[PDB]
Order: sequence, then C-alpha cells, then structure tokens
Amino acid sequence: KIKVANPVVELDGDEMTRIIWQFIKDKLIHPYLDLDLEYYDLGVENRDATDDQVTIDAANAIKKHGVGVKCATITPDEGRVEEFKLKKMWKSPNGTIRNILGGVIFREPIICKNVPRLVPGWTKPIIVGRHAFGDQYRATDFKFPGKGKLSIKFVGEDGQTIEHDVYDAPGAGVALAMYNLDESITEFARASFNYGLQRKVPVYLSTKNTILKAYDGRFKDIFQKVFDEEFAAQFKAEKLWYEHRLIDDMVASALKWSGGYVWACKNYDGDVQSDIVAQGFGSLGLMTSVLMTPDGKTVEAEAAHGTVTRHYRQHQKGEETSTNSIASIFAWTRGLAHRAKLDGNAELAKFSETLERVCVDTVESGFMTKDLALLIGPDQPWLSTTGFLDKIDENLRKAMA
Amino acid sequence: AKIKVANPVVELDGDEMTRIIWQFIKDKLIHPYLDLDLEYYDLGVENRDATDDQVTIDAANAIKKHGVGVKCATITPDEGRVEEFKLKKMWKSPNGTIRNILGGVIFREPIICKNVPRLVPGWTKPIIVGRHAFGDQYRATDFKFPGKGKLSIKFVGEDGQTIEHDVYDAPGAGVALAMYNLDESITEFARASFNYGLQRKVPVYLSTKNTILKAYDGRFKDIFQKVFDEEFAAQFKAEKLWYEHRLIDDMVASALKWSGGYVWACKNYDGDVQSDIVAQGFGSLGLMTSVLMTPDGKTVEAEAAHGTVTRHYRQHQKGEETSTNSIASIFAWTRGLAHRAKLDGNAELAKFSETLERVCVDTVESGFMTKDLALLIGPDQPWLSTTGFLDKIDENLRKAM
Repeated sequence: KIKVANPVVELDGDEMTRIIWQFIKDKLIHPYLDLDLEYYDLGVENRDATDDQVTIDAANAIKKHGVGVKCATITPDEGRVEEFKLKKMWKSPNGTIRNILGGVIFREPIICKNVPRLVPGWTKPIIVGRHAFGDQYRATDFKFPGKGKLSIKFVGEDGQTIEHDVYDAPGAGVALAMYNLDESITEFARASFNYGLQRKVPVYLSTKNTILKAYDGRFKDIFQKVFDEEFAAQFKAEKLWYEHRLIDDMVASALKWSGGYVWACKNYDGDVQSDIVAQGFGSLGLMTSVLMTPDGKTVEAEAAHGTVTRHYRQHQKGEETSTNSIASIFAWTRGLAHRAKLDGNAELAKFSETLERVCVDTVESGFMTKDLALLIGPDQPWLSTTGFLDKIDENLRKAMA
Repeated sequence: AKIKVANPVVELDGDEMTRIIWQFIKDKLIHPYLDLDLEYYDLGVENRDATDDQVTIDAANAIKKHGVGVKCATITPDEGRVEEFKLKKMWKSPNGTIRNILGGVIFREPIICKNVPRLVPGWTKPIIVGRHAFGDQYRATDFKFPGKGKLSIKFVGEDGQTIEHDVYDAPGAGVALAMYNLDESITEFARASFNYGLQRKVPVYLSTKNTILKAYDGRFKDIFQKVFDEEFAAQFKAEKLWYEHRLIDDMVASALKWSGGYVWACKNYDGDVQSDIVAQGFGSLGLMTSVLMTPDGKTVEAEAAHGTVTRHYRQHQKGEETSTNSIASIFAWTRGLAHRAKLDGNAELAKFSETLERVCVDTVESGFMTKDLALLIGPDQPWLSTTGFLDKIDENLRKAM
C-alpha cells in the first residue's frame, strides 16, 4: 500500500544472509510498499560470472539513485575459491563500493535492553563514524627481496616533485604506500560534525598524529579547521564539543565512558573499533552500517556481519534454522528512511521508524532468534528464522493499524 | 645496599610527576636494599633538548651493551611543549627511537589486584599482548603532496634490480606514507611469541589484515605459520596449546567475548592500541607491565608505559597534595631487576624482584591504594597520597624481607 516514487538500488548477497534477505522482501517489504528495486546480484557467483563488473555497476547505480541497500556478502579466501570454482580470490565488493562512493560509514548498536552487555558501563550508544576512503584499503604493498633502498615519490602534473628515501633495508622484507585526500578528509569532518549536531552529541576524532605528523596531522588540522569554521557556533549553542585524542587515549576512554558521542575514525580504526563496540553492546548482529556520501545526497545501508555458513548448510539440507535477521531489516529500514527524506515521503519515513521500533520491541518482549536467546541464558526460548520474521510481520501490522 | 648486584642496570630518567615518583622509588625501594650500579641517562625533555636527543640513542645503545634497561615515562613533545620548554624543535618519540634500535617484542600484561573491578567482567584470566616493536607506522615516512599528480613507490636492490609501482593518480592535494618491515624482525616476533606462550603455558594468536594487505600482512601470517610448524607445533601439542591466525576485526571481538588466558601477538600499531584497551578493561593503565625483549632474548627494556601525569605534576608544583599511582613505575624496576638476576644467576635479586611485586599487589589488596584505583572500587573508598602509598609499600617490603 505505501507508494514509493523513486527506485532503491538493491545489492543481493550470499548464503544464509541471501535467504534471509529474500524472506525480508517477501514478507516485510513487498506486502507493504509499492517499490521499484534496481537489482544487482552481488552473490559471489554473479560477481565471478561478470568479473566483478556488477559491483561497479551497483556502486554507480547507488550514486545515480541516492539509495542502496546491501545484503551481506562473503569475502573469498583460498577455500572459498575451491568450493565455488572461482577464477580467483575476489576482494570484498565492499572495498570497491566504498572506494567509489567515499564518505563515512556510520556504525551504531541496535540496543535491546534484555541482551546482556559485555561492557556493563556502556549505557548510551557509541556511534563510530568510519572514514570510508583510502589508507590501508587502497594501499600498494609488496615484498622486497634483499638489501637495497626504498623510496617514495610524488610527481606533480606540472613536474613539481617530492621524493624521499624511506629505508636502507639490510635484508628482505615488506613495504607499503598508502594515501588519503584532503577533499575526502574535509568531507569526513563535515559528515561527522553534521551527524553529531543532528544526534545532539559531542564528536571525537582519533589519530596517531604524534607519530604520523604529516599524515595524521592532516586529519587533525582539517577537523579543527572545519569545526572552527563551520560548526563551533552551533555546537556551543547545543552545549556540545569537539575533541581530538590520540587513538590509544581514545580507545581506553571509550571503554571507560558511558557512550553518547560520535567517534570519527580513520578507515582502519573504524573497521576494527566498530567491531569491538558492537560486540561490547552484546552482538555483532545488532549494528547498523550506513555509508553517507560527501554531498549528503547518497546513502548505502548494509547488513555487515558474516553470511552465517553453519546455518546455510543446515538450510540447504532442508533442516530448520534460526538466523538473526535484525541487521538485514535495518539495512532496508535505513535505506528507506533516506529514500523518504529524498522524496519527502512522510508515510515511508514513518514505516521505517515503525519497523525499527518493532524489531527492538519484539526482542524486548521475549521473541528473538537463537543467537540472542543464547546470550540471555540457558532457559530463553527462541523462534526459528521464519518464525522470528512472522512475529515481526505480525507486530508490524499491529503497529501500522 | 645489601644484596650485591654484579653488573649495572641502565637507567632512563623521565619527566614531570613520573620523574618525582621514579626518584622516590630509587631512594626508598632500591638503594636501601641493593648494592647496585646504575648507568644513568637523563631522558628528561630538557636534557634531550640540550643533547639534540643524542642521549636517547646513547641510552638505547647502553641497554644493548649491558642487557637491562629501566625507563621512566617521558614527554613526547608537541607544539605546546616546544613553546613551554623553548625546545630547539619537536623531538620525536624517544620510545620510537629506543624500539627502532632494540627491535623485538614488547610484552604487556595487566597487574591483577583482586579488589579492583574490571570494565569487562568476562575477563577472568590475564591477556598478554606481545606487540611487535619494530617498523610499520613507528618508522614510516609521511608527507603532504600539494595537488594533482602521481604517487609511486620504488625499491632499488643493492645489486641494482628495481621494483616500482604506481600508487595513486591523485586528483588534488593529499597525504602519503611509506612504511616497512623486515623478514628477520617478523621471524623473531614469531619465535618470541611462541616461546612466551610455551613458558606461560597458554595458546597464541596473531592478528593481521592479510585479506586486505596480501603481501605485507600475508608475510606475517606465512612466517608465523612456518616458524610455528617447524619449531613449536610439537611442543604446543604436548602442552595442549595451539596457534591461530585471525583477522584483527575477528580477534578484537573474540578477545572481548573470551575469558583471557593467551598471548596475543599484534603488529606494532595494533599492539599499541589494543594493549591500552586490555589495560583499561582489567582496571587501569597504571596496572600494566611493559617489557621489551630483544630478538636474541638477551636484552630487556622495562618501562612505565603511561603518560607523565602533568595534571598532578602541576598540583605538586604549587605544593598541593597528589595521589599518583607508582605501581607501573615500581614494576619497570622489578622487571628489569629480574632480567638482571637471570643474566647474572643472582637468586637473591630474583627473590627481591618477586617480593616487591607481590608487596604492590598485597598492599592494594589490603585496601591501601592511590586515588585512581580507589575510585574504581567506589565513589567513597579511601586513598593514600603519592608518598602515603610509597611509604606503605616500603613498610610492607621491610616486613616482607
């Protein structure tokens, strides 16, 4: 019944999350929304068959339509290569998508109060704003075979050159070059401070700028400049603040504080710290990850946990399973809230917010999948994969009426 | 003096409140018990400034010569410090310089006091972090590049053979870094990790991002598995230990979920960051041991690895009362003295180190502790002052002998 005027780009995934994803469309999306989906299959078999062109097409379609929702995908190793007879070890589609879209990936716990915390002190959400571009994720790394000289060079388009000796190696080893871009750093600042202001919480940036004075100094300097120039008035008025901290200070502080801030993280730290944050609030499966592009026009919401292989086997052998589908639901729901914002579609916005509260309310009612049941204690019953979704469905009609 | 110590210990003096503490430790806990020769290097910032930081290189070389260093926390200058002490320049991290000379692994482990609550109740057994001490971010070359152009990295063999890779066609201004590691440092990292795991009788884990940095991180992964297969698999299987590689993002969530009880070998940067998380999760950054062991296993640098407690230094400067935890500083001395005793076959010195460590722990567990720890127990548990606490440790040490 809810009419959606513009398309949403859908990136299909792998194994058990692919099955869950289809359950979600069949029960929670199509029966409630009149919705055009521009469909890309990022299953590993389609990526293989297309030599990974589908991933480029998908990223470009996201940039074109403004909204993408993405199902979890497996990242190949050697054994994945065997099992699927693949042409090679495909790199995660996520790296490619991030490289094209840029921006910031906002990660935050989906808090269900009956799920026990591993860090009891965390009583407010932590939001990690992971810089989505560069550093290790687009680096050039290689082995050097023995004694010799390593150097790095930049040549301007007008001939202007910088070149430095990096190491007089006394033996064989490994080297890497990585980079980032002032304009992407700038947009990382803007989105982090925009997200802070909007959530009404302070913003922290972690760096190692005492060691990487030029590289991490650039993040530190751009953040303070963007903050001073574009946000400090609004922050003062909302009684918020911005602070830069050394990464090793910030991570200890995060463990100890109660939460209630946006933590802007360089790509690598956002990758690693996001998982600690998620796990601390109680589960890798209870997190949103929403990439927001530099312009503010473009969003890609992802599930972002494993594709639950154990379960997929059981399901293939037509056995029963209970796979948590909450992170997948919230990929849809984060994508559709942005589709609503772009279209001015008040009924789609309310639909998103409502299905989000339903998920949290169902779990807090005592209706959840095995993985969550098991965290609560040995006695908590659980529903099956489709049993869980039917309950959400049932609650959602009730909520919507 | 009374226990005779045959060979000298190299002493690295530090900054601010830690320098004050360090001196009370030498006067009250060391000189009265031990006939000890100290080979003294002042790495106070003003002395680094007078010697153009030569004193730091000299200290590190003297530790290599004599086998044992003990190191007070020091300032790493930022712009604030340059202006505050009117430094000639922003001298680099003295720990960076020391570690680059000595190589090896820095073993870090919480100092466990039963009456001090953890932030992570699931952590029932100690986590040991073995942080690779060489290379990567801590000996990198980084710089800004001012506009569009091409970035490349290059290796020229000593024999003249040349590897060269384009890294990025930049579209505008940015930052770049190169970093490296050495197969022989990686090999010795592995061997020191497995050896420590064997000695403490716990399993060993390595974390990398080898799926992203296939050559660089793949190299750590390959060497550890090879060293493990050839030199440790049998001994580990005999002791019911194991070795596993995990992706850093997997390891970090596992670590939070598990009980502890293992040696976690981290690359330089991840050991820097994760070992502060672990220290904080068990109680305090002041309840952490930090002992660098060189690749040949013959040399040790034990340090107080926390800041210099400027905030308390200020109070002490205007004769106000302070309560500064001196335990990590005591343990730098005791860990060094234990290695000195091992080199010298001095059983009386080894007993003395053991006894002082146990006195720190029994003292805190008695209910006698500084403000930082008292506050972990409850808003109203009482604390001793800086010297109140050191006088109590002293008394407990007299009795202990």
